[PDB]
Amino acid sequence: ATGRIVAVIGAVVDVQFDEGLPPILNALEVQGRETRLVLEVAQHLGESTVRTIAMDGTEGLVRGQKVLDSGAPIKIPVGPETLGRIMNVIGEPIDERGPIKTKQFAAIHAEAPEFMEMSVEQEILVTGIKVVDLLAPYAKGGKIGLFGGAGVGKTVLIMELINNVAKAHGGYSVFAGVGERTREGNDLYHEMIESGVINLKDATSKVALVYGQMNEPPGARARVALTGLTVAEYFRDQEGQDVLLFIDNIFRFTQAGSEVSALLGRIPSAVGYQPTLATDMGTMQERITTTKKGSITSVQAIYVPADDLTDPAPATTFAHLDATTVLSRAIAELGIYPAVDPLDSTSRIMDPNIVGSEHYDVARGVQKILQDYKSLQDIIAILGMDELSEEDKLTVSRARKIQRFLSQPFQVAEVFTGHLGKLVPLKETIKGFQQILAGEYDHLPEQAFYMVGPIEEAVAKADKLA
Amino acid sequence: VDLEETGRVLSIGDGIARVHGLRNVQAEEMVEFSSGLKGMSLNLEPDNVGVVVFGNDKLIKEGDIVKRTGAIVDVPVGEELLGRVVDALGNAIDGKGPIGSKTRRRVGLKAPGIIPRISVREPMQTGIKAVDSLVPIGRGQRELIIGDRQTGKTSIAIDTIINQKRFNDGTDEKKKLYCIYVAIGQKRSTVAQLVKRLTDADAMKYTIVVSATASDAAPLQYLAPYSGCSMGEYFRDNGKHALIIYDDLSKQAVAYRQMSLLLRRPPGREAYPGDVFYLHSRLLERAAKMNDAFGGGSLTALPVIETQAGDVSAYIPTNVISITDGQIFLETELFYKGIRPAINVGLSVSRVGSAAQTRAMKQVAGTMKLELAQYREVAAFDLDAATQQLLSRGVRLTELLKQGQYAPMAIEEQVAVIYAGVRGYLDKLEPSKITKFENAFLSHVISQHQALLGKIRADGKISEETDAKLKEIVTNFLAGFE
Amino acid sequence: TTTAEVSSILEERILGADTSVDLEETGRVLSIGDGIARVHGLRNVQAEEMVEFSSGLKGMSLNLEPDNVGVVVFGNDKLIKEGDIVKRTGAIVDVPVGEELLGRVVDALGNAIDGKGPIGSKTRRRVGLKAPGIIPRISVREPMQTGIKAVDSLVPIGRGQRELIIGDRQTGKTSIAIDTIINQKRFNDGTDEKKKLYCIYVAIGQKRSTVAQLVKRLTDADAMKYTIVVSATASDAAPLQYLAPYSGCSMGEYFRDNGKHALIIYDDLSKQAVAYRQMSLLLRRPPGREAYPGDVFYLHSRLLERAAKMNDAFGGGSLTALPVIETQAGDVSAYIPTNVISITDGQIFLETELFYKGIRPAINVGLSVSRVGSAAQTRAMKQVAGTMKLELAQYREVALDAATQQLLSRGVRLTELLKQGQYAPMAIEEQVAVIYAGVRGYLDKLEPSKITKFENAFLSHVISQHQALLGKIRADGKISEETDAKLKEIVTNFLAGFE
Amino acid sequence: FAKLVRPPVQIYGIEGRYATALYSAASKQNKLEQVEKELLRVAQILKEPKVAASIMNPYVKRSIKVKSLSDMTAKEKFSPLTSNLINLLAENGRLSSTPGVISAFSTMMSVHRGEVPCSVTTASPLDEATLTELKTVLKSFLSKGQILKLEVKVDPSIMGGMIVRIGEKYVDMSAKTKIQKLSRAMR
Ligand SMILES: Nc1ncnc2c1ncn2[C@@H]1O[C@H](COP(=O)(O)OP(=O)(O)OP(=O)(O)O)[C@@H](O)[C@H]1O
Ligand SMILES: Nc1ncnc2c1ncn2[C@@H]1O[C@H](COP(=O)(O)OP(=O)(O)OP(=O)(O)O)[C@@H](O)[C@H]1O
Ligand SMILES: Nc1ncnc2c1ncn2[C@@H]1O[C@H](COP(=O)(O)OP(=O)(O)O)[C@@H](O)[C@H]1O
Ligand SMILES: [Mg+2]
Ligand SMILES: [Mg+2]
Repeated sequence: ATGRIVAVIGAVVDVQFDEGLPPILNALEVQGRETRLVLEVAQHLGESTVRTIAMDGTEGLVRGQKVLDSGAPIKIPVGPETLGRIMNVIGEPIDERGPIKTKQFAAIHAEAPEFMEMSVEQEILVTGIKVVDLLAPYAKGGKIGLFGGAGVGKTVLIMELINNVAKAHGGYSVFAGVGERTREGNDLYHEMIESGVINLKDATSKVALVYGQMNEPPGARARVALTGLTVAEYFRDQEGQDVLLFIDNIFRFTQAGSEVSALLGRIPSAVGYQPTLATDMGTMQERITTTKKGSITSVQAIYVPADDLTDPAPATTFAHLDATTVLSRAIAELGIYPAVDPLDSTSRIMDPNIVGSEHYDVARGVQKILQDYKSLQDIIAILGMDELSEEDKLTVSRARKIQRFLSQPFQVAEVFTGHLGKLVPLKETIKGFQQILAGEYDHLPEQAFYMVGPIEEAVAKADKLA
Repeated sequence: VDLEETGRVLSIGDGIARVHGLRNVQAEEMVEFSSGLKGMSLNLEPDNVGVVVFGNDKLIKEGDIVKRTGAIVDVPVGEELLGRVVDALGNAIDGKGPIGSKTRRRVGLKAPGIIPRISVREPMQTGIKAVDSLVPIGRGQRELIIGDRQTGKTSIAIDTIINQKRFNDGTDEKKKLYCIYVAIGQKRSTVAQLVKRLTDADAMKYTIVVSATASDAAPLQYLAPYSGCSMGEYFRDNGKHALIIYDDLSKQAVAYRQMSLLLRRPPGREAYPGDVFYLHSRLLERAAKMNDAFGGGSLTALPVIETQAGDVSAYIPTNVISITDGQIFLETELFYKGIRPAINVGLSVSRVGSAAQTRAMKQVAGTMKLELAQYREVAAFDLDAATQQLLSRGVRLTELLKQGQYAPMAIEEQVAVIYAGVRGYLDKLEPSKITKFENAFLSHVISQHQALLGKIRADGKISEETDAKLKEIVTNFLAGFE
Repeated sequence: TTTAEVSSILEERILGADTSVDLEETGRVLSIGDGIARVHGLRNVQAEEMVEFSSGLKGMSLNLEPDNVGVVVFGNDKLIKEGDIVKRTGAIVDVPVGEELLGRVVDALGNAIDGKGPIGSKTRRRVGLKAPGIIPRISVREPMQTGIKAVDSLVPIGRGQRELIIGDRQTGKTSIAIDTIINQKRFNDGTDEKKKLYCIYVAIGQKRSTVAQLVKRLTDADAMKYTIVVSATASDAAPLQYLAPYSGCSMGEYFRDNGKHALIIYDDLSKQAVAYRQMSLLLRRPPGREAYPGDVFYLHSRLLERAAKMNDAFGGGSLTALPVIETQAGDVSAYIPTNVISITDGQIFLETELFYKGIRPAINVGLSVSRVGSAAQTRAMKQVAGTMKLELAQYREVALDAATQQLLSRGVRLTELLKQGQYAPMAIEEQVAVIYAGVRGYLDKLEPSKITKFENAFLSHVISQHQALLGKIRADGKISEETDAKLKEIVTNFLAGFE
Repeated sequence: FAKLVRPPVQIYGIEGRYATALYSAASKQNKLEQVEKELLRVAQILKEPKVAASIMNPYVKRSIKVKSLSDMTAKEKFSPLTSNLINLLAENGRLSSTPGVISAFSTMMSVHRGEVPCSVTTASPLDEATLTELKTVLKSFLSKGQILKLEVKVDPSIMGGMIVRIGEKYVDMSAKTKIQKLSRAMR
């Protein structure tokens, strides 16, 4: 069945079919274009007319142009041959290495795993970062979110997480670059080629790349995350493997939905967002889950517009995450990198039964002293430090030392600050923070804990400025 | 083709299917699509019917035959649903087989009137020292567990679920509380973890988990609270006591907003429909305490509201606060300061109050409440007898209120602990060791002095002999421990 | 009813006179207003195709409705009336491109506004081409010297990078761009052919007098001969301001795709965002934060992403972008500023507090960063700038002990060193020598108010007699041990002579 | 766009645009009467069980309806511009409003030939002599080379007086006269 284009408004194209209306979420190929413009059916407007969302630019589309129905949703090449290859929204290899010769194809749109297929196993994914490991530890096979504003450290943190886990990860990995800088994608591709995680010679590559960037039209940016998720789903289900799914940035999916919903003819929700803001987000997110077949340990970077965590897009996504890491611009202003907020990042495995009694006690003590310092900050700000009690002064000093000690250099950030990246183990940072809380290091200066790893580095830095 | 008992889809988009025909379809009547998907006719427009689809709309296309069912949307109800995890429409999703319910009940039934109700008398024990002491919850009352994300609302709900086990496996029929949990907007992983927790505590055998997750369509998430409300109403009208938890009504409001906006209904404040207040009011008003003329049953409600950055003055939180009888304010500042559960007893209130509370607990809780109020008056920043003693006593009581997760306490044990704290048996110990002392005292009393706890539980109040014996044992244990 | 359900069209249909008029290639305006003109006809028109009106104005077919076509007019809508005949041009909206535009002040559509004659362009390039993908790009390697000591030292800008110049009103945002334009003259005059940088300046919404004075400044500095000035001022219609960045972006893409290196200055991208917000609101599209459309981020992303560095497979060209964002009361955490920050590869904050105190340029070195800038920095400049950055950071950390007193003194000396005059960009080796003087502790003795005088004299001394050392530094690209010794000797001698 | 002849009434609405366009087109070529007759006979051929159905049915293609109507109007002797009007209505989907368009055009042509009825509503009709007397006085009111129609109504609520709407004037000498007794009641 072939239809004719009737309306071309932005990325939304309306097609009228003489017979055989394609169902919703069905790919339609536009005939007469040098490239491959494929439309995804979104609505049946009646009068044998469908409304579609284009996966590419709609320039040059003429009303009445012939478009052929594919008869199936957008399908992508999936399998072991996708490892070490770059794909776009519609599964076209954009790494100019030839076609992706996979034996099977998978539909972009699928149903989330059922309730019984869900898994409840919870472990700890030690990432080598003091703030993450101590306060908000990550769980293997659990959704992880990296909240933050503009230029606070989301990309650097996700690259550090990749460098720490994926290289040492036994299973495969999938990276889905949604609405991010294309030069960042090129840098990641070349870094993975150099590190050997992607090999251009033999089939030993471990990570598959999917890239729909900010240059893409809103239709493409709203489905590339689904492409990466589909690849991860295949690797999880049909092979029973442990897979890491890195998404950056996942907010652009919601932003693309908001861009297309204005043209789709929907009454806008709060802050001009689409009314179907939570439904589509839930449909996309609940597919990124650890079933009984396999585990998807997903790390997702979530952009926070105008540094407003109450914005609907970064607010509705909290319920979809096990471990939450909320970066803050105010902390980054103080030079504490990473900019993780210790009083806003939370984890689900932060429980004495799972993480251990000592770990939970240390984390809770650190959070308590930080909250006490933050409560005292107003009096310190107005009156001065000299007006506090001796115990209050001690708490302020210890909390400032803890804030300095949370900062940690990153290997990916070595080219930036010149400080060698440090990968502390869980026990070492636990011991260091326990010692700081106890008071063994109440004589060292505050700067002795800045941009250091283990507490031994702090004590070996304190005596340098003797 | 018939156009009175059936019709065709004019246009299907975003889960809304305009239908031509259905001239005899009723308002809010459940309709059935060709592909097997079910619907609900909300907009009866002059030339079309706006049907919300209970599921994915990819299987619905223009020209499909829509058929009536002849009955307003209703949910399978009964006691067979105990131990079963169902969806908004009542279908079993735990793979345990079909539900054997023999009766059905509408999801939009009217709330009981003035006459059928009676005063809230029986206490609703939650197992939380703070709730059972300073913010008591009666049976038939509706308390709002309000707070921000990751503050402990679901923890309070599940602890209340677990605490009922002691009554449910007991003998008397007047203390059994058949819990119901409604999951709105949560991901399936969280619901699976919750049901695993319930099974681990053996709380599933008397609870019903109605889940309308985020992947489920907006109509399902909008209908889920009413389904659980009907399931609770079944117990309420048959002389049995039930507990219903809506977690959380904010996501139900979001789902209803999506449904209304997709139905071309005009937006209101914060894009929400005009009748968001009605949406919850017609739901929470169905939580009542029937008198003896109607079986004497009850339905305690525990709605949960998520507030952004503690903005309790927002639209939906204010509506739900105005609807409910009491609020349990959970504050992140108290959460991080080590106070867990982070129940802000300063603002947390209970309209029923002392009306539904055991006598001994009330007797000791009056003193505890007065002392904590004075401490809060003198908390922030030098009479050792007046201020410093009061400050120390308040710190001891605050450390007493702290309780671990998934460990609800028996009411008599709570009474004993609060008595120990109130009568100056912990002022000598360090504040840090209070929790350790409480655990050890719990073990000792539950081991050796079970007779005293049985006497307290049976009497319902602490008498002179009981008070003297409790003083004796607490003094002996204080001497032994320190 | 519908737009084409008007009585006139119905009369044309029923009367049967719908045969004489060419509805396939021409169209008649149904309703002109709010900057969007509805056209009946143009059945063979394309999406984004440029259509020209009877009066002479050109328009872009944005919305292709079933019965009409929504055309945005690139000009004043007063000149367009109902019943005007609109005819296709058979081309997606494009702009004249090539080296023939070097030295020409053009508008958004490429029409010359300097009165120097018609543009002799031979090729036209679409204004909405997609940005290059992952494969065609390579990492930023070549430096892009701006001539500003603070920029070229602490916030280096690569060739192909996107560096945001963000600040408040009257903070020197335009001055940095102008100095960068002038600084490239030394490379363009020579025969390097790989260090040449053909600059482009796009004015979006700013005053016509300001643009004319900028053109005068460029001409007086003999910098117009290698730059293109695309002007869409305040008097120009909102569509012109919306389109102006893309026209200059295409002009730079021409150089990028032919193995040449170009620089594009999107002055006041915030004003382009305001113009696009106006266009969207007049189209009755749902506004979002700050009444902005939901696709402003896409509006800026599809523009800045085109600026990139191509690998040797695609000619090895480049296109450096330096957008300018105006912030209100220094609100970095605002919708448009945060959108642009999420796109660019860095930022140069120009605090109004520093500008008021006399620190010109007003770069906030604490908050100004350049992600891919370290790779695209010369070795000698890197050698001095690493130490300079470390010392400045330590100064900021402490701002009575002898050590902290010395640290504060060195920081003050470096801060006074970073002060630079206007319209006088410095050569890379000269900046290297100047920063070397301060870093190696040859200014701690001087009074802070005399540092600028010392630099003004030292530049003249070195550039006059010690030209050989500067030439050696420029050729080597690094400060060798022999170079280090010679520079140390000459700076000590001049310090002794300065007194 | 060529200027179109404005009808005298200038009715408004979705049917208004079509009726105005038809009046302008038929005023040209001087075919108002033929178009009016074809409209009054096309309504009858638009109410058959087969014709009334399949045009209110939304699940039949417009192309099918357009042809079903083109061949119908061709075999119905219609070969001027009314066939074009029917085709345009079918194409634009305003077929359900076609009776409204016919009524609007009929009212326009009626005002072009006749006049607005002089509605009289007092009580049960009086003698025919009074009827012809009031008809003659209404004609004298008009007296502009035109003939007006009459519409007599009955109203028990209205007392011994009568209310007459001669065009758009609507004089009133009726039960409202007893209402004007409030002036005595007031002061
Ligand atoms: N009483 C408690 N003692 C200790 N930790 C607790 C307690 N209550 C909750 N927590 C902690 O809070 C976290 C989970 O809180 P919970 O899910 O109850 O909160 P919530 O506000 O309902 O969250 P959400 O918005 O994610 O549903 C875990 O880290 C758990 O350890
Ligand atoms: N390096 C400098 N040294 C001294 N004065 C300077 C310097 N740079 C800019 N100025 C002064 O700043 C003023 C205007 O600066 P400029 O136009 O570059 O700033 P701007 O913030 O981009 O402006 P606007 O928002 O008005 O376009 C002039 O008075 C100019 O002399
Ligand atoms: N761990 C870190 N150490 C030092 N600097 C950092 C760190 N993380 C981020 N940054 C700073 O942030 C910038 C990159 O931020 P990015 O990760 O791109 O944030 P976003 O992805 O939100 O734009 C770099 O220029 C760097 O200076
Ligand atoms: Mg980023
Ligand atoms: Mg919860």
